[PDB]
Amino acid sequence: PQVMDAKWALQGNCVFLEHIEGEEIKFGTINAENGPVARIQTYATGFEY
Amino acid sequence: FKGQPTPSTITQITRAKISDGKSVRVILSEGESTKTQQFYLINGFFGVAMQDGEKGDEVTLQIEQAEYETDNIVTSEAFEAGKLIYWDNTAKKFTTTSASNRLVGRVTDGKDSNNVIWFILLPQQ
Amino acid sequence: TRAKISDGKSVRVILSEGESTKTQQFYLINGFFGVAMQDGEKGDEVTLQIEQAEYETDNIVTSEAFEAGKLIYWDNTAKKFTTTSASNRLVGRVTDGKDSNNVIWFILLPQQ
Repeated sequence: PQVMDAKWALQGNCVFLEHIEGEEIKFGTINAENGPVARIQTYATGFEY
Repeated sequence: FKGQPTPSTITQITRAKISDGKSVRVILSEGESTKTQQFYLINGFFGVAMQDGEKGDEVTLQIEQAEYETDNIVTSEAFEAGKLIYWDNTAKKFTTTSASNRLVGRVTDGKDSNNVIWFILLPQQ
Repeated sequence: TRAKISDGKSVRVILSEGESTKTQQFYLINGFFGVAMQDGEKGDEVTLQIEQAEYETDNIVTSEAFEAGKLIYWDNTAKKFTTTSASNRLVGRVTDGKDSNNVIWFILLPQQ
């Protein structure tokens, strides 16, 4: 295309905490990141004779 | 050729025609911005902008002297075929008034119901 | 969408009640001066040529020399070319001067 499209991808996040007997565990999180974009131009030269 | 063994003289063969002249690159001023396929008067050149210029960048204007279809006419006035078209740079619209506007074309198809004109672009005088 | 719809080499017009055009002749119709490609009648549609091309014609006033380079003005009243430079409309410039047959080669102009 005239201009590219950014890549996308999801990622989970979690940390292992100490667990003592019957406590409640704390959940993790999900987040997304996106890449950058690039574009392509045109060039040309010629001659007349 | 850098570091050539012998001092070879270079002779330039003259040339004049740099391009066909169908279009010209122009640099946007401060209070200007263009969208594609719309007429603008930028640095004295009136033509159809082929690229979406935003600010302080380079855009190409078509000055082909061909027949062009365009809205953006002062709808109050009536544009009969054959009347000279003028460009009102203050309002950014076409008009038949020759007070101080720039002469930019002549109408072929009269002002229809949709406020659409077919006109022949002029030589950028 | 594109603003350009045609190259502008030819333009259509509609003949009025006092106008009539025959093929391959010069006619000033609705502010356009060109060569009609059709034989037209009242209220009919014809196509003119505004091609900025070199054009041949003998439909001139034969009183003054059309030496090469002189501007050519079209007199709608007499329907002839001339170098008067009066209120008549400007239409071209001579490339080849008039010959014994009173034939002119001239370059059309952009209808300004």
